[PDB]
Amino acid sequence: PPVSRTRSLLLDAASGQLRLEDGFHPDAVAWANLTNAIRETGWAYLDLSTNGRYNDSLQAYAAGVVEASVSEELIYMHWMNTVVNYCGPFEYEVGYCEKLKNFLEANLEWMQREMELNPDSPYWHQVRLTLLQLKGLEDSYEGRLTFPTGRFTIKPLGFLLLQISGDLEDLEPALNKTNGSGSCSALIKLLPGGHDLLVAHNTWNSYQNMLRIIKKYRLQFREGPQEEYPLVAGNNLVFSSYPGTIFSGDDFYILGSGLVTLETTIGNKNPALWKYVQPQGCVLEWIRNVVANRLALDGATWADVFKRFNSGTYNNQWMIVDYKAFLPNGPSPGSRVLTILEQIPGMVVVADKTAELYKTTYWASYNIPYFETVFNASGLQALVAQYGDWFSYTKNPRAKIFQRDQSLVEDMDAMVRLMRYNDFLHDPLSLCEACNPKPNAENAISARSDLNPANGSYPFQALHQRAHGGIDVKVTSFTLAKYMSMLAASGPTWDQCPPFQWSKSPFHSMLHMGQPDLWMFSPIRVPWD
Amino acid sequence: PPVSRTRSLLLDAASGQLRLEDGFHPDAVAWANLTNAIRETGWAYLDLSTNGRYNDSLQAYAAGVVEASVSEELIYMHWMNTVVNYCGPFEYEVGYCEKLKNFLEANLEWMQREMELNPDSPYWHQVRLTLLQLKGLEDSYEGRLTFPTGRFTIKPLGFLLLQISGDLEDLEPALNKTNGSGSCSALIKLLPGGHDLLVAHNTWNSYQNMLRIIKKYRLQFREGPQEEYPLVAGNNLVFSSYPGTIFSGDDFYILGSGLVTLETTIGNKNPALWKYVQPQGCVLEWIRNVVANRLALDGATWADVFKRFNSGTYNNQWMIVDYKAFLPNGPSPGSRVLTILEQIPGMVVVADKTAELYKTTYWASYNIPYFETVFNASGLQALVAQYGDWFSYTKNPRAKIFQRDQSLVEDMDAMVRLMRYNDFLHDPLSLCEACNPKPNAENAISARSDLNPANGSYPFQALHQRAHGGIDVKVTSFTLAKYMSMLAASGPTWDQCPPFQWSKSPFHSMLHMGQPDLWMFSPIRVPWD
Ligand SMILES: *[C@@H]1O[C@H](CO)[C@@H](O[C@@H]2O[C@H](CO)[C@@H](O[C@@H]3O[C@H](CO)[C@@H](O)[C@H](O)[C@@H]3O)[C@H](O)[C@H]2NC(C)=O)[C@H](O)[C@H]1NC(C)=O
Ligand SMILES: *[C@@H]1O[C@H](CO)[C@@H](O[C@@H]2O[C@H](CO)[C@@H](O[C@@H]3O[C@H](CO)[C@@H](O)[C@H](O)[C@@H]3O)[C@H](O)[C@H]2NC(C)=O)[C@H](O)[C@H]1NC(C)=O
Ligand SMILES: *[C@@H]1O[C@H](CO)[C@@H](O)[C@H](O)[C@H]1NC(C)=O
Ligand SMILES: *[C@@H]1O[C@H](CO)[C@@H](O)[C@H](O)[C@H]1NC(C)=O
Ligand SMILES: *[C@@H]1O[C@H](CO)[C@@H](O)[C@H](O)[C@H]1NC(C)=O
Ligand SMILES: *[C@@H]1O[C@H](CO)[C@@H](O)[C@H](O)[C@H]1NC(C)=O
Ligand SMILES: *[C@@H]1O[C@H](CO)[C@@H](O)[C@H](O)[C@H]1NC(C)=O
Ligand SMILES: *[C@@H]1O[C@H](CO)[C@@H](O)[C@H](O)[C@H]1NC(C)=O
Ligand code: NA
Ligand code: NA
Repeated sequence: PPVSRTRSLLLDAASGQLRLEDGFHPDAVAWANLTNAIRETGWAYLDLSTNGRYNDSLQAYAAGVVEASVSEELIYMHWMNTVVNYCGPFEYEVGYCEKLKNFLEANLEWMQREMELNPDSPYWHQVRLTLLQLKGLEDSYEGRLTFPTGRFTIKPLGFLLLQISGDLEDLEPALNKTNGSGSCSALIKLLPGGHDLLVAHNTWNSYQNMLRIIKKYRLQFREGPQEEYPLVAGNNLVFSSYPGTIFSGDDFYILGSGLVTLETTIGNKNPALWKYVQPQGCVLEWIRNVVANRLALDGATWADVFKRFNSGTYNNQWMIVDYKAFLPNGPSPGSRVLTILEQIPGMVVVADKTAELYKTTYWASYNIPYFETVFNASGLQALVAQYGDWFSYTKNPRAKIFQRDQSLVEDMDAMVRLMRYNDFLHDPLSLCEACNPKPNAENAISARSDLNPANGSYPFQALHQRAHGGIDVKVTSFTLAKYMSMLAASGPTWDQCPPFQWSKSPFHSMLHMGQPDLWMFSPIRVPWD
Repeated sequence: PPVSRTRSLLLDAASGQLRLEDGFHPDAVAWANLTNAIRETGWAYLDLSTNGRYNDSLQAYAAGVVEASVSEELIYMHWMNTVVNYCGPFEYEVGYCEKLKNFLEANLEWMQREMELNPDSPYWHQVRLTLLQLKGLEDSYEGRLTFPTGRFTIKPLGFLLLQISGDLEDLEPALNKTNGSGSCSALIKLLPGGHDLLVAHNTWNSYQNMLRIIKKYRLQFREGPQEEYPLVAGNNLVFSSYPGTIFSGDDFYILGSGLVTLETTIGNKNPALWKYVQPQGCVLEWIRNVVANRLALDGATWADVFKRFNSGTYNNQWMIVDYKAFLPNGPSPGSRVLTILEQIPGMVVVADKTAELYKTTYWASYNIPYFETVFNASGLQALVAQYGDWFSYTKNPRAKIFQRDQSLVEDMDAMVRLMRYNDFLHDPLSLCEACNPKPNAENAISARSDLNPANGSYPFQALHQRAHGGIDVKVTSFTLAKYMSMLAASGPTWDQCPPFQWSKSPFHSMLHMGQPDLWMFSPIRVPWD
């Protein structure tokens, strides 16, 4: 991309068509601004806004159009790095790809019918806006605008598999594809004397996904299809994202409603549960994620909306922090501050864990579900019995590191240092006994899988050498959320581990267009470089 | 790939299935051996052989299978560099891609019907073998073998657009796609006192296509479907090729029948001729190319076979040199040594130019058709009148360079030096008067378009700065053809121009997996590094 690029989408009355322009224009349906600083900071920055004098449907479709236009090259590169050959005209597993094509077409169609049968329903109005935005993104990148007034078709293997990237980790085993992760860590820390409440997230992902865009949507959507509806509470939102992906993905959101939402992927290892993964009655996580962010005021409200049409795909522990319920220096309000939701196929458990947050002064998060029920139901007891405390909730490497180091986070920088922490060679809690060598780079808060020897003896895939591990840290406070801001550090950890460099890594061969060769980037404050 | 890899395909009687093995196995249907030396020489080397105790159909299908298995990674990389996003799920020109999908499906189906209606015909037996080999290549790469006994389907946008790469330059304008080249130069030189006859070719192509494989097929096909048929004359053939592409492409072949075939793309700039480009009655050039190579004994025989079902796609001047007709040190046989064929939509002209070769002692080739008729019919007179002698047959930059330098080629090395020649800064014949600056890197025998300034004033696209130009030189003599050998130099010219390096070029951004960064490779003799 350029250093900075600005686009606007106007409803041209000379033709009744939508067309793109360059620069800010006040009466445009939507306008976007992408600042690329991936070379200097490891982040691109996108500020997107829609005009509230047009209907939500047009606003939404436009929001996709303007985003795609400012971020063309990044979308191309990210596509080329991540999901370019996924179910291509060659896929070895021709059985699976047919089943996935059928599942998604049947699913998208089911959503279309629900919209057609429920024109007055807020919830299905919210899904349509989300799907219209994806339509916009795609049509804009394809360079042929066409605003649908009624029913419309979304291409199964287009920009959808940029959104369902997380959902796919559960769809493959559900559809009998033959072929670990850990996938993220999070910390919610209450500071001494209740001075402030810090919430942070660290994405674990493949290093190929390391094209990053911090996105700020300032929208003007309403709760329902009629215009007598009030504007949605979650109209303003800042979040860590990727090119094309119209939602977080790694999952860190700061909403203008005083809500901070984030997750860690708990997954599911019980196959008798894939039967609850269906085309009809299921909405893929990423949409539910968005719809919930948009409508929520409370943590309880958020939970309610996300639960609807649970898909059993992209199975997470969802932390919903409500800063409206947080009083600086005050005591426990007893409720409303922290809500934990956990999802597995056919099961969703919700609880208000405010008392817990205040009693223990923190909430940690990793690949292991909290709720005793979910843990058993997802079939983790067999893995504890087979592989020991690595699958235990309170005894896994990461759980222990938090247990003895979490009290040290006293401010923002202290939080970053912990969330970036990885010293597997010298920390006794990173030792794997079933391994050879014993120390493992997975057994840290910010994983660094590439630094494991390619010829080691490991009990399971998650501990093998991989172009995978922690790839970012995002942190926010009370005051910083009040001002829609965060601290963000891009790339794998280099606090103690040698900084990641593609050239010098055993993965030099893997393609990574637009990615910096060396990753030595420091945290920065948004908004804007 | 590895340094060397060997695969075999056996008809396993324990199941009646085809399965792949590692290493040479004598009773296999087919076996292939790929030696990668792209880092040292710029060439990979493939020796492929089929068993003559099986039927041609199985032999052919197997020949595709074994090739794909030994060259998996190269096929992947070449695909990723060349035609990965061609008519993807995003193509801007959604009108064109639909028309191309329809054209190719209708074309492939037309061929299938012809086979079904002509089970005793040699010609359609030869097409089926070619198509079965493409089927093999694809199915093998997909990892699911399935030998078709009767009718079979070839996927339009699979490994077909690796083969139709040349055909596509004429299909796009024919199907009204909105969106130069020069595309190759060749020299056939008769040495003083008729001591020897040298024939050489230099490909002009995009630098992204610079993954190269010199291929040697040693096949056991018969002329017709019945087994009373004699073995085809062109069973053994060495040629310069690319990963996946089951024919030359750039087009240089040395056949075991004493025939050397090569071309330069003359194209067509008269749109009133695209009407002759049809799904039915047309066979795409690449197949015709193969079929002709396989059946030919004479140059006249070759010409006959290539002419059949002319498609008007991939329009070339075809030089057919028959070393059987060549007598060392002797005088002119009057006929049979050199045959020139030229193709444009709906028109093919053939002639025996032996007398010409002997009278002038050479035959040069460039982007301009020889035959006066073809020149007029393809609409080049308007371009001469509009842009001067750059489109003239005898007065274009390359025609003049041959005219004054061709006598100097006295041996193999002298031939390479000419075919690699490019000194655009200091050669008066590389000066473009309508240009700014005047000297142009296109106006050489081995083009070097990248060395033109990106901010120059050029009259037409062919002279703009491009990641395009001469990318190889292949040379052969009488004695070297007798022993199925050639000299081959990989990469853009560096005799006088600074050697090409992706890193230091204004095209560093373009992806080129498996390609050496710097290109300073010298000529080598095949067979084998
Ligand atoms: C939100 O606002 C947009 C734009 O104001 C509305 O889109 C417009 O919808 C009407 C149909 O309800 C279209 O006008 C009609 O077009 C048809 C087909 O050409 C024609 O038969 C009719 O005579 C009429 O002219 C109009 O083209 C369309 N505008 C665009 C840019 O697509 C939309 O209906 C509003 N609400 C919704 C549900 O999105
Ligand atoms: C060339 O040789 C190959 C291999 O020897 C021949 O392929 C074989 O063709 C026959 C059918 O003509 C197949 O046997 C039949 O299979 C069907 C369907 O399963 C079954 O109904 C019959 O009872 C019979 O068993 C055989 O499977 C097949 N072999 C392979 C490996 O595919 C081929 O026919 C010969 N000629 C041609 C035209 O290619
Ligand atoms: C993009 O737009 C924002 C919105 O005001 C502005 O602050 C910023 O300067 C723009 N980007 C650049 C660097 O041009
Ligand atoms: C997956 O395979 C199981 C057998 O192991 C089968 O019962 C199930 O139907 C398959 N799932 C689907 C619906 O693809
Ligand atoms: C989970 O399963 C174990 C047996 O494997 C059992 O001991 C434990 O009570 C279960 N947890 C609950 C209460 O569901
Ligand atoms: C591949 O096979 C050929 C055929 O004989 C042989 O000469 C060559 O040594 C093999 N390649 C290598 C280097 O293993
Ligand atoms: C291409 O466009 C011309 C008009 O310029 C039209 O006559 C012709 O039918 C088109 N070719 C095809 C068949 O797509
Ligand atoms: C080619 O066309 C030109 C007129 O543009 C004419 O002078 C010339 O004779 C033609 N060549 C032949 C013989 O077809
Ligand atoms: Na995650
Ligand atoms: Na050519």
